[PDB]
Amino acid sequence: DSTECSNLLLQYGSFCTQLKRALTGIAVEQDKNTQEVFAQVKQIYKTPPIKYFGGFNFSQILPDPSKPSKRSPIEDLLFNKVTLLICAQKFNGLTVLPPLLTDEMIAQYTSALLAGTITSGWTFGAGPALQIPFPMQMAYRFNGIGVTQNVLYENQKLIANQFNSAIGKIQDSLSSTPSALGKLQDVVNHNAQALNTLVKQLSSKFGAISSVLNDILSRLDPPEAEVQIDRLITGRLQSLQTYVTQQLIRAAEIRASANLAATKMSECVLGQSKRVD
Amino acid sequence: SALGKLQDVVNHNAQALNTLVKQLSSKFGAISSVLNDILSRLDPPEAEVQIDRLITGRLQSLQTYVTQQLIRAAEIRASANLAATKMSECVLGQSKRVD
Amino acid sequence: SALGKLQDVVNHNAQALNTLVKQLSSKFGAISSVLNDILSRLDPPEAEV
Amino acid sequence: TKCTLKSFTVEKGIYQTSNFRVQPTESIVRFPNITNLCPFDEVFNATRFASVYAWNRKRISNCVADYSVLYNFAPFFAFKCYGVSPTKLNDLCFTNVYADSFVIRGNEVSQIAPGQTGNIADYNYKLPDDFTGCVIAWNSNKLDSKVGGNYNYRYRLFRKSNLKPFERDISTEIYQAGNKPCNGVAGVNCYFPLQSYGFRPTYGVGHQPYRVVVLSFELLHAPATVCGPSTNLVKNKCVNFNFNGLTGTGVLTESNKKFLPFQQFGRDIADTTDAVRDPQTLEILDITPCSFGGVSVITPGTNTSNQVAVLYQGVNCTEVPVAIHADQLTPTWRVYSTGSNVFQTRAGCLIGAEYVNSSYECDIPIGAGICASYQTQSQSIIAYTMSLGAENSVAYSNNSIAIPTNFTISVTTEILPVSMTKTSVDCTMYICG
Amino acid sequence: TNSFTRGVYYPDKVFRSSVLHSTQDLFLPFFSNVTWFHASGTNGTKRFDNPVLPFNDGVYFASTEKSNIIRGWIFGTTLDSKTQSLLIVNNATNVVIKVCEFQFCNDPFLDVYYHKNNKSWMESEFRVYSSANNCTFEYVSQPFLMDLEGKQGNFKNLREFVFKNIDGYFKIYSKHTPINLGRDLPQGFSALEPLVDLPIGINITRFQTLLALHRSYLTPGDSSSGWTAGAAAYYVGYLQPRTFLLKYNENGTITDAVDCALDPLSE
Amino acid sequence: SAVQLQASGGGFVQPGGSLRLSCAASGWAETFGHMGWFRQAPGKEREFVSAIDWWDTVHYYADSVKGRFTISRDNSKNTVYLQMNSLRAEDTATYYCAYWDMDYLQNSIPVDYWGQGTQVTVSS
Ligand SMILES: *[C@@H]1O[C@H](CO)[C@@H](O[C@@H]2O[C@H](CO)[C@@H](O)[C@H](O)[C@H]2NC(C)=O)[C@H](O)[C@H]1NC(C)=O
Ligand SMILES: *[C@@H]1O[C@H](CO)[C@@H](O[C@@H]2O[C@H](CO)[C@@H](O)[C@H](O)[C@H]2NC(C)=O)[C@H](O)[C@H]1NC(C)=O
Ligand SMILES: *[C@@H]1O[C@H](CO)[C@@H](O[C@@H]2O[C@H](CO)[C@@H](O)[C@H](O)[C@H]2NC(C)=O)[C@H](O)[C@H]1NC(C)=O
Ligand SMILES: *[C@@H]1O[C@H](CO)[C@@H](O)[C@H](O)[C@H]1NC(C)=O
Ligand SMILES: *[C@@H]1O[C@H](CO)[C@@H](O)[C@H](O)[C@H]1NC(C)=O
Ligand SMILES: *[C@@H]1O[C@H](CO)[C@@H](O)[C@H](O)[C@H]1NC(C)=O
Ligand SMILES: *[C@@H]1O[C@H](CO)[C@@H](O)[C@H](O)[C@H]1NC(C)=O
Ligand SMILES: *[C@@H]1O[C@H](CO)[C@@H](O)[C@H](O)[C@H]1NC(C)=O
Ligand SMILES: *[C@@H]1O[C@H](CO)[C@@H](O)[C@H](O)[C@H]1NC(C)=O
Ligand SMILES: *[C@@H]1O[C@H](CO)[C@@H](O)[C@H](O)[C@H]1NC(C)=O
Repeated sequence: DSTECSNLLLQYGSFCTQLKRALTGIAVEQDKNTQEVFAQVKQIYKTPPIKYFGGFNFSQILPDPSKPSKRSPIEDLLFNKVTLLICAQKFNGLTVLPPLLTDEMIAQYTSALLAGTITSGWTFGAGPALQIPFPMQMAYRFNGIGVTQNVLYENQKLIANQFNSAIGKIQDSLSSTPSALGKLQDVVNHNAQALNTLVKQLSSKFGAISSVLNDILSRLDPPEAEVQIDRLITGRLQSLQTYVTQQLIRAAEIRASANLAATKMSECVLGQSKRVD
Repeated sequence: SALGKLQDVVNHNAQALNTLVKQLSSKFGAISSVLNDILSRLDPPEAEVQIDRLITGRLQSLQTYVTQQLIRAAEIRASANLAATKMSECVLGQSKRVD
Repeated sequence: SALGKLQDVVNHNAQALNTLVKQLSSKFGAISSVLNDILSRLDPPEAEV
Repeated sequence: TKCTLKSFTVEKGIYQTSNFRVQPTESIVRFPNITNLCPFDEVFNATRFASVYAWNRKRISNCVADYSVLYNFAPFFAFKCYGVSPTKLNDLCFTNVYADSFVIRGNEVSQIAPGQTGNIADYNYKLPDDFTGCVIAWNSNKLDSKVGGNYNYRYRLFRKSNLKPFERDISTEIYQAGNKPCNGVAGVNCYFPLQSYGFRPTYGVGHQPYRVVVLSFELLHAPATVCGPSTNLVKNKCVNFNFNGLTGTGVLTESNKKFLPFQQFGRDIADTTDAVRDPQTLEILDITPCSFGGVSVITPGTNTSNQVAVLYQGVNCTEVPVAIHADQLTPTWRVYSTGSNVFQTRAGCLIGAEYVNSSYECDIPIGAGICASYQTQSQSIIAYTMSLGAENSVAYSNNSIAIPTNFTISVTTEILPVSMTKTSVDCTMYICG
Repeated sequence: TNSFTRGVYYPDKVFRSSVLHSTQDLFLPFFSNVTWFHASGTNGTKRFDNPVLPFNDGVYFASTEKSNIIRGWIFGTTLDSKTQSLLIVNNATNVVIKVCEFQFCNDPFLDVYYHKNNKSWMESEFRVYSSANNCTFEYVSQPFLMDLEGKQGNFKNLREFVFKNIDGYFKIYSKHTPINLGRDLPQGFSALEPLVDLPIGINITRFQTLLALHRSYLTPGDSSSGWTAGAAAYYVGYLQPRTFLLKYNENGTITDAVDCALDPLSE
Repeated sequence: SAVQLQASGGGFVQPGGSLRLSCAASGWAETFGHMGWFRQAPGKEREFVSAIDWWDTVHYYADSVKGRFTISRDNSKNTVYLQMNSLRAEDTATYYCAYWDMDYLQNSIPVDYWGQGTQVTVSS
C-alpha cells in the first residue's frame, strides 16, 4: 500500500503479471490433477444395503454411515494422521485458493469407485456396470494370474479370512509407523515452509536502510528515498520469482506423480494389471 | 476446444516470446529504456551504471524466459514420452492396460 | 557413442560445475573480480557498493 | 475482465482481474503520551562550549518543542544529515538521540565525518561509518575566540591509539612517543597529548573556533523523545496510524494478549508489528491489516451474455465488500455493493450470482465444490453446488450375473503435444542494442 | 559452578508468543564456569574479603542473601575519585542508584560484630559518602529487594542480576525467584526480565559488592576461585557474544531457550 | 537545504579599474560549501570565476580572469570579497554569487544554490 513504490514498480514492466499467470496456471493444473486422478467414473455407484460379499468383509474401506463425514475408517485414519502462522500468510498477499473438489466430494468419488469395483469387478471401467457375485469375480481375478477357479472356490473361507486379517492389519500398519504418510506430509511441509521462507524474506533489508518501506518514505525525502526503495524492490521481486520458479518445479513434479497415480488408479483399480510390481 | 492442448502450447510459447520482446521496453530503473539515448545523451564516466542496470534487468528477464522454457520443455518431453509409449503399445500392438 | 546418455549426464554436471567456478572471474561491473583488491584499493565506506 | 485479457470478447470461465483493498478512512497520530516531548534544544546557541575531545551528552526527553526553532538559532551553521532527510526531522520521533557539543577549528570541521583522518578524526573524534543523524557546526568566533587568546579550549594530537565511534579519553597522562622510557616525565621521545588552541577573533577561519554539535538519533523501536506535532483513538475501523513514529495502515482493535510492563511493541512469526501498545492510555492493541482479497469475475462469455458475477476470494462478505462506500475499494462499481444476490462460499463469497439447490455438473469452477453457470432459474447466473454424477445403484446379488448381449465399436480420440517451437536467442543482439 | 540455564534474559522490548526467535547478543553460555567468589569478615582488620572482579563485558550475578545480607554493588574502573562509578545501593524502602566519581570505595564500615541482636535501622553503613566531581543523578524507585515473607521456605530469592553495559545503557535483567533451592542454581528455566536499564556513558573494569548492614549477618567463606562451585555468597558470570535461540510461551514469556554455540546437537 | 546569500558591491569601474565585492553567508546548508561568483559574459552562458573554501585553504582562478581576479573571505563578518587588480574593459557583465554545497568542487557545472547578480559596466 505505497503509491510511490507501486509507481516505481511499474518501471519493471510485465515482470510480475507473468508471476500471477504462472501461479494461476499452477492452481488450475492442481485442479486438473485431482480431476484426472479421481474423476474416472461417470456415475456414482452405491453399495447394496446388505454387505455380505461371500464371506469377505469391507467395512474397513466402505464409507461409514454413522460418521457425519462420509469417510471410511481408513480415510479417517489418513485424515487424522496428516497434520497441516497459517493466518499470517494471508496478511501479506499470500492467499491460498481452496481446492475445487472438497474432501467430502473426493471421498464420495472414492466410495463410488469402491462400490463399482465390489459390485461390478472391472467391467464398469470399460462400459456399463455389469453386476457379478463377488466370489466369482475373485475367482476370475485368480484366473487372470494363473490359478484355476477351483483353487479359490475350495478355499473361499480361508481366502476371505486371510483378506479380512490383512485389511485389519493395514490399519495398525498405518497407525504404528509415523512415517507411513511420508509423501503427503512432505508435500504439505514443503509448500508451507516455502511460503514461510517467502514471507520471512521481507526482513532482509537487501542493503537498504530498513525493511519497512513506510519507514523509508517517512525518513527520507522522495527524491532520495527511491534508490533505497529500488534496492529493496530488486531483492523483493527476485525472491518472489525464486519462490515462483521453485513452486513451478515442484508443481511439475506433482504433475508427474499425479499422472502416475491416475494411471495406476485406472489400471490396478478399474482392472487387473499384469505388469509386475 | 477439441484441439485444446496444441493450441495452449502454441499460445504459451508465442505469448512468452511476446512478453520477452515487451520486457526490453521496460525502464528497469534507468533514465530511458532506449540504449542509444542514454549512451549518446549522458557522459560515459557515469552512463556505465545506467547501462549496467539496464543490462541486469534485460538479462534477468532473459534468464526467466529461459528457465520457463526449460520447465515447459520438460513438460513437453513428458508428454512426448507418453505419446511414444501410446504409439508403441496401442498402435504397434494391442494394449491390455485398462483405460 | 552408444553410451551417449551417461556420458552426457556426467559431462553436463562437470561443465556446470566448471561454469559456476569460472564465474569468480566475472567482475559483474566492479573494479576487480577479487575481493581483496576491492577491499584494499577502496575505502570501506565506499567499496561496499 | 476483457481489459486484462486484452480482448474484446471473453469465453465461459472465471478470470482473475485485480485485487480488492479496503481503503483507509481516517488518520490517527498519537505522537507522544498524556504529555509532550522535546530536546530542550537551546544549548545550540551558547558560548561556553567544551574542547574537541569534550563532546557533551543530552538524554533529552519531554518538555518544549523538538524543533521549528533552530533554523534561526544562528545565521549560518552546518546541517549535514546522515540518513534522515533534513526536511523531515520535525515529523520523525527519534527515540535514542545523543547530543555532543565541542569546539574545533574550521580546518578540522571536514574531519568530523565517517571515514575521516587527521589530528582529531584519527585520535580524538571517531564517527561510525554506519552513522545516522545530523551534525551542527557553526562559526563561533564572536563568542568563543578571545582577543587575548582563548586557550581554555584544547585538542589532543600525540595520542597513540585511535578512539572508537563515541569513545572518549579524559586522561591527561604524558604520552610515551618513542623507544626511550619516560617514567611519566615529559622529555625525549615524549610529548604531551593535549595541546592548547590559539583562539582569537583576528585569526583565519580555518583556525577560527567552531562550536560543533552532533545529533545521533536511533531510528528503531522503544518510546521516542522528539517530534514537533495529535490524538484520537479509532478502535474498529481501518485507519492509518502513526503510533509515536510507527507509520502504517491497519485495523486497530482490542488485544487479549498481555504485555509485560517493559514490553513496548508486539510481533508474531513475521515482520509485521501485530501488536502495539498506545503511546498513552497504555492499551494493548491488536493491529491487523484491512480486509483485502483478490477479485475475480465469472462470466459465461461475452458471446453468450454480457452479465457477470464477481467473486471476492478470501473475504467474509457479511460486511466487507457489501458495505463498500463511494470508491472505498479499488474495484469501485459501488452499484454492485448488493447487486442481485450475495452468497457466502468457502472461497470468499459470490456477488451477483443466485445460489440454487439443483446440483449440476461443473460449468465454471469456483472452489470448495461450487460452480457457476448461465441458464434458466429468464436467464441468469447460478451458483449450484457441484453434482458428481448420476447416482446409479447396481443390483448386486449373490446369484445374479449381468452379461452383455451386444456391443458398440466406439472410436474415441486423443490429442497429445509432442514438440514446441525451436526458438533461439542472441545476447549481443537482444541484451545490447 | 555450572550455569545450567541461568544467564538468559529478554534482549528486546518487543513482544512475541509461540515464536522460536533467534537473536545474536551477549549471554552466559549454558553449562559455563562461574566463580562463587565467596566473601564478610569485619571483626578485626578487614579479613580482605568481598573480593574484586575484572568485569569483562558485563557480569551475571545471583545471591541467596537472607534479606539484606547482600546490600549493593560498586562499579567503575579505579574505585576512587579518578574514574566514574555507579554506587547502586539497595535500601529497605528504595534503591539510590547514583553515578559519576567519589573520593574512594569506603568498604563497609567496621561496625558491631553481633548481627541479629537489636539493630534493624540503616545508619553509619559502608558510608563511602566520599564523592568527587559528579554528573548523572539517581533513579530512586521501587527497590529490587522485594522481600516477600518466606512462607516456610519455598522462597529462595535468587537475584540473578545481569550488568551488561554496552552503548551506555546499564541494563539490569533481574528476576526474584519465588521458589526454594534444594541446590544452588536449581534446574529448570528462568528468563530475566529487565528491571532497570540505566543510561549513562562510562567504561567499567571492576565490580564489587556490599554486605554493610551495620552487622555482618552469618556470612561463611573460603579463599579460592577458578570456577569454585558448591555454595557461597554470589556469582560472576562473564557474558560472551553468542547466538541464542529463544522460545516464547503462548503467554509471551521465554519458557525455554537453547544456544547455537553449545553442542553439535544444539547446532 | 536552504541557504540565503547576501551579495553586495559593484558600481561603475573604468578600464584598468578594480572592484571589492562582498557576499555574506547565512542559513543552514547540508555541507559547508565554498562561496564564489559564477558569472556570464553579457549574452554568454554562465561561467566559473574564482573559488575560495570555507576553511581559507583552497583558491581557484581562470584564464579569462587570471591576473585581474582574486577571492577572499572576511574572518569577522564571514562575507567573502572579490578583491581585484586592474580589471579589463570587457567585464561589462552581471556577476552572480552562486553557491556550491559540496566540500570539493570536482566539476563547476552543478551549482546547488544561486545568489544575486552584480551588474557593473567598465567604461569611462
Ligand atoms: C468387518 O470388520 C470390522 C472391523 O473389525 C468388524 O467390526 C467390529 O466387529 C466386532 C464384532 O464382530 C466389534 O466388537 C468391533 O467393535 C467392530 N469394530 C468396528 C471398527 O466396527 C465387522 O463386524 C466386520 N464385519 C462383519 C460382518 O463381521
Ligand atoms: C537558543 O536555541 C534556540 C534554538 O536552538 C533558539 O531559538 C532561535 O534562536 C534564534 C537566535 O539564537 C532566534 O533568533 C530565534 O527567534 C529562535 N527561535 C525560536 C522561535 O525560539 C533560542 O532563541 C536560543 N535561546 C535560548 C532560549 O536559549
Ligand atoms: C446390436 O446393436 C446393433 C446396433 O449397435 C443393432 O443393429 C441395429 O438394429 C436395429 C434393429 O431395429 C436397426 O434398426 C439398426 O439399423 C441397426 N444398426 C446397425 C448399425 O446395424 C443390432 O440389431 C443389435 N443386435 C442385437 C442382437 O441386439
Ligand atoms: C576506559 O578506560 C579504559 C582503561 O581503564 C580505556 O582503555 C578505555 O579506552 C576507556 N574508554 C572510554 C570510553 O573512556
Ligand atoms: C457464444 O455463446 C453463445 C451461447 O449463447 C453461442 O451460441 C455462440 O456460438 C458462442 N460464440 C462463440 C463462437 O464464442
Ligand atoms: C466473517 O464474518 C462473519 C460475521 O460477520 C462470520 O460469520 C464469518 O465466519 C467470518 N468469516 C471469516 C473468514 O472470518
Ligand atoms: C434447496 O433445496 C431445498 C428445496 O428444494 C431446500 O430445503 C433448501 O433450503 C434450498 N436451498 C438451497 C440449498 O439452495
Ligand atoms: C447372498 O446374497 C443374498 C442376497 O442376494 C443374501 O440374502 C444371502 O444372505 C447371501 N447368501 C449367502 C449366505 O451366501
Ligand atoms: C569450568 O571449569 C571448571 C574447572 O576450572 C569446572 O570445574 C567447571 O565445571 C567448568 N564449567 C563448565 C561446564 O564450563
Ligand atoms: C497463561 O496465563 C494464564 C493466566 O493469565 C494461565 O491460566 C495459563 O496457565 C498460562 N499459560 C501458560 C502456558 O503460560
